[PDB]
Amino acid sequence: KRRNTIHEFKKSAKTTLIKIDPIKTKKVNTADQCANRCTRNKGLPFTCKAFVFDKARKQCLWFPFNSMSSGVKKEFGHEFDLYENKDYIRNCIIGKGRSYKGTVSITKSGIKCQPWSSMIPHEHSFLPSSYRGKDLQENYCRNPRGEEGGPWCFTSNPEVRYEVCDIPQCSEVECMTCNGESYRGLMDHTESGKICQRWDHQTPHRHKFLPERYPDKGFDDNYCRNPDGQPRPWCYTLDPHTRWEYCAIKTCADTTECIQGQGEGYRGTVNTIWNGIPCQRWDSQYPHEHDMTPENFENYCRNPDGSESPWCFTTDPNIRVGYCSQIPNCDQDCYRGNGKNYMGNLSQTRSGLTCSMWDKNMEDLHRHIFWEPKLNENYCRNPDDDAHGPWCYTGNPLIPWDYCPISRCVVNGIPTRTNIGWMVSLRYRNKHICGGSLIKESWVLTARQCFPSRDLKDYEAWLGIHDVHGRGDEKCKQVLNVSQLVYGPEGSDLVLMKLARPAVLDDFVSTIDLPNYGCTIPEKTSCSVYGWGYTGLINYDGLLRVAHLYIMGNEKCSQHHRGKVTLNESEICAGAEKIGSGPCEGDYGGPLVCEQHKMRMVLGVIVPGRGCAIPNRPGIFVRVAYYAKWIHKIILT
Amino acid sequence: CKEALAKSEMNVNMKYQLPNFTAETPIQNVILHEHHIFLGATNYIYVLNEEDLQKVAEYKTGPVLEHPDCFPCQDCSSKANLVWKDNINMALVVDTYYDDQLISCGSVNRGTCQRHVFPHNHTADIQSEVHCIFSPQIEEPSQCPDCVVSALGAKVLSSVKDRFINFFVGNTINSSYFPDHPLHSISVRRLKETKDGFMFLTDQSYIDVLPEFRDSYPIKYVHAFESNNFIYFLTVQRETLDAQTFHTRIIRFCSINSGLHSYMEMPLECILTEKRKEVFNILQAAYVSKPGAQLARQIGASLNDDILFGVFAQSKPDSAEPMDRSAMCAFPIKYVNDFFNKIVNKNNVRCLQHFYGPNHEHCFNRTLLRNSSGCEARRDEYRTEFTTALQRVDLFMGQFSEVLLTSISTFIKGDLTIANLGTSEGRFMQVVVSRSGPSTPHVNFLLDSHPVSPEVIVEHTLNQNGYTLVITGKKITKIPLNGLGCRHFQSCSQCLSAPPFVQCGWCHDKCVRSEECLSGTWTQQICLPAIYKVFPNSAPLEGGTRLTICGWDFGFRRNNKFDLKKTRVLLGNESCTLTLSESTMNTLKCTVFNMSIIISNGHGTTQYSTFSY
Repeated sequence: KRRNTIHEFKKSAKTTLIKIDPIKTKKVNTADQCANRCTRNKGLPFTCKAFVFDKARKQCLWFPFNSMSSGVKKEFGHEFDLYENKDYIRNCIIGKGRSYKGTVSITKSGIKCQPWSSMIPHEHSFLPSSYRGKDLQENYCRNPRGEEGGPWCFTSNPEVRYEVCDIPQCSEVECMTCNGESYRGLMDHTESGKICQRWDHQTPHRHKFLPERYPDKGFDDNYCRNPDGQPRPWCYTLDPHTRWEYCAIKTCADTTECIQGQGEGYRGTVNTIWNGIPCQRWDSQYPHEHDMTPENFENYCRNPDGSESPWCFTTDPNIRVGYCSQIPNCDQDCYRGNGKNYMGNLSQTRSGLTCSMWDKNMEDLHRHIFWEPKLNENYCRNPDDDAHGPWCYTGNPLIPWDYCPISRCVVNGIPTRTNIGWMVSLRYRNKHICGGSLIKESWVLTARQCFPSRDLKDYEAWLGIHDVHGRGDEKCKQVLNVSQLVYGPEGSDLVLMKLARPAVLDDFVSTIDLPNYGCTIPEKTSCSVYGWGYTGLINYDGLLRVAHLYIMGNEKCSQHHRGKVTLNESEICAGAEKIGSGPCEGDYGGPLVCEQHKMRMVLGVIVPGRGCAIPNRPGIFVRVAYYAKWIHKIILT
Repeated sequence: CKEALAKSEMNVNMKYQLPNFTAETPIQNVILHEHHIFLGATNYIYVLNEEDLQKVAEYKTGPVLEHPDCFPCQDCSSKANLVWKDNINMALVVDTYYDDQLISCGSVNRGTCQRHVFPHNHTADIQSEVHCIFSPQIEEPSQCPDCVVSALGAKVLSSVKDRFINFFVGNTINSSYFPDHPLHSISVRRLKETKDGFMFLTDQSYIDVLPEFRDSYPIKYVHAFESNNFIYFLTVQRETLDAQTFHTRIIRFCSINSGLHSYMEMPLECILTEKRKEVFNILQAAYVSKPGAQLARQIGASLNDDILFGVFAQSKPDSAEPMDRSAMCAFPIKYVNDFFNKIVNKNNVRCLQHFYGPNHEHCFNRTLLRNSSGCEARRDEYRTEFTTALQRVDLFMGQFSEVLLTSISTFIKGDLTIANLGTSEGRFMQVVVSRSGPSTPHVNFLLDSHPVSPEVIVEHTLNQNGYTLVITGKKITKIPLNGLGCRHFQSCSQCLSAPPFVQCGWCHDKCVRSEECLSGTWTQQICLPAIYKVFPNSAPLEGGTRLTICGWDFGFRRNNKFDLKKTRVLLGNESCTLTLSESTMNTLKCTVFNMSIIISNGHGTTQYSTFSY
């Protein structure tokens, strides 16, 4: 016939055994039929103590030795999987002790069980030749006939022919807890001496558990488990006719209100459901008998099954399960913009970093800031009444201070005649992505909508070019590496880039001043913008292109928007002279700069929104004055 | 007798002329915008009057000619030869953030879409503007960005983030059609200002399964939405790369223009459980909505916290088809949020199968900062696949356990939540949902032979003027959410059990609205016993043979229950015998010169004068 015995094999994952001092592979689809061949009598002349298969190989290689055999090197090879003969690993007695292989030749009276090849002194030694496949060891006692009594070894003693070996029944160590699901041992026999099938297998029962799908429960080769929370662990039967069976195990040796988790480990005195109906006790099967018994693990609403809510049988006969769902489970500002107005018991920044210690923080504050002469340490409340809300100092040497998160209440391109050093050509993937404006010898600004990747070792700054790629002026261009990005306050969407090295100034390269922090604009005031971005023209030579705009109030802006937006002070609105011309793709982060009387400074930044350069429609820009002091307080870095 | 009195039930069939509109072709999607119903359909697109249900206008993406030489939008009219295929509108969305636009999509044109703009003077004409979202990729012809619409599966989610239009699209794809056009499972197509193409912000902006599995492991997408910056998805796929079963999953991730950073999938199962088990693999339709006040307590939220509703049907063995057995399931977003974040241990959480492949560097020795990380964008994202599911008790307890449910919508009224179930075959019901008890369908009638589409539109202006739009086959219907009528009710019990927002009251003869009682006998409060028959009609003062009493409204009405203790039965002066085990609100049993027989039920009484000595 053709039978299965891999179920009697063990397995291990992603290891291959290399016996340095020695065993053949034949391409066979089924590692399981492979193990069955290894077991099946006379299959190979050598002593197939285990097997290994690699489904990448699909080559079937029996190994006539254990890993406990000396000198064999395991190797973490994913494709290779071992399958051990659990009999050599039993080291105990199952039933008759019929199939033993363990290396023990000690009698019950502590005598060495003779070499079974030794005719001396006792006659019946010829067995290993006679009984081949029983692993009739050199000296170690085996159960030659599958005798009830077990391995009985012909003692070397002159007086006694054989003394029976004694090996414990395996369950001596296979104990259990009342839950039993925690226990994950070797005992792979049912309560009727039946054997559990391999949990990876789908035959003869294709049950629900896929050990990889439900790992962490020890659904290893055949080992009894409690997956469904029975008082006893149980397994699906190797026999197709038995659906499944319990596993015989002995026992082992040696509450509050607020809810944790789904209440499973949690325990409760309360057993009134949201309907108010009290629930009855575990003994009291009434009104309708319940399976759960104290043997499984008062009249309380516990979670023995670990349901979403602990559940107790309504004394109402109609309802089987009632949910005591009133149970409690253990589980920001408005119009106050200055930090002192709120006491923030919060230790985090907006970056997610924790706070720092308010002592050195306080000292550095007083040193840097003498604005005025309270709060707790390491907490969201901030003294300096900062407009962008509550903040906290940070332990980072790169960044010392960050806000803590509490909510409170160019189309028609006209090219530039000459060069502007304020512009910065951001090259990611080695080409311009957005405009940036230089303020310090070591600081540029642009918008947060301009940045795919979070690193720096991709990005690049290009400096002092009138054409897109330094195509004309290879004499004066210069490229810099990126040291840091800084993300602005909430809803700011303003990112400040420091380069790896400040770029020493020159005629061509120009930094820009900041607007007056509290300043207000005059309406229609002409200003200018510069970009290499999309303009709609047939052929962009790569030149910088300049356009002029004129300030305007909220009115006409929302009017052309027809109420698309209700403005905010963050926003600055400026518009064209009834013509279709405005920033578009590739211009983002471009500057709009203006002068008080002659000295010109940035006032807005190109930000993408709501369509490109629709004629007679105003654009919305950032209020640089709305952030200038924050930019300074960070320029402290 | 019980079947003889089957007239007790409200009739399943009651035909009504509804606001109805017929389609030449099967309907694929629907959009509501400015009192106008835009609906894509087989090779076509239509507009409807919101009140008039009248085709204001329409346009044809009609019989589609395909040429292998042809690009989606390059002209191929002059061509003399070829496939003669048919675009089905798989993706459809109106956008307002830039302009008043409709983004429509063809299935066949390499899955490449178009746009149609609306004038202000008249705001319904679409034949004006046709524009192809077809950005030529001179840079990297590796990836066709505007090739968006998959043929096999399209779930589209449009939003405005960081002042840009973003499309999160989930796509079912076969491995075979990959070389013909390379596409992605889940991709984030961001729409350029110039509105002439989409741009992939990076390489990690797109996710799709390893080229090996793309024959097996079919993952098809069924729903998505936005809430709390987590753009969840509902979709079915294999339990495992080997399982060949299917379990419906919910996916969560954060929305940064770049791409899906913290990508999480969790299994979701709905179980109908009893004392001392049926699990629905396959979600059929869903709807995320606010809860009714009674539901807010019963499941644990406010009137504003968002609850996701999933109508799940049990799957055929090793197959994603349903076993015609469905229920519905509620999921507070708070609970799923916390399950993703904190509840799960550190041993469970796995790496994605279909993306990483089991044999990898990262899956071997990589972990999470679960309690120390939520929505954090780290440049090395970890695709996490929780092994422990979230499972819900059916709120219905199988009040439809014998049937499949094609679709669902949700709405609430006052304190209650009422679900507008669509039946597998197309028997639209409206049913109050509560943990209390089963609610009968105050409407149940059969709409049409064909399945009800999961495409369903809900609206309640002022919570007074309200309606849903429902698709089936080639017709859409505007069903007011305000009920239809009380007359079909055929018991005082059934009449009273109706919701208040339908005005139900027995007019001494049948349930009715108050004003229609000419006799003014309109009552909603006392349920008089009604006799159908008596078996037999001849009895002695001592001789006793079984006494079968057919009728209705016999039991005392408690809010749900109908109690037979609260009843007395008299034979004139002599009280007739009550066999409560054999006596129910439908039928009664007794054991004992013309005489009448008086029932005294929970509310009223009656006499029956067909009896003698």
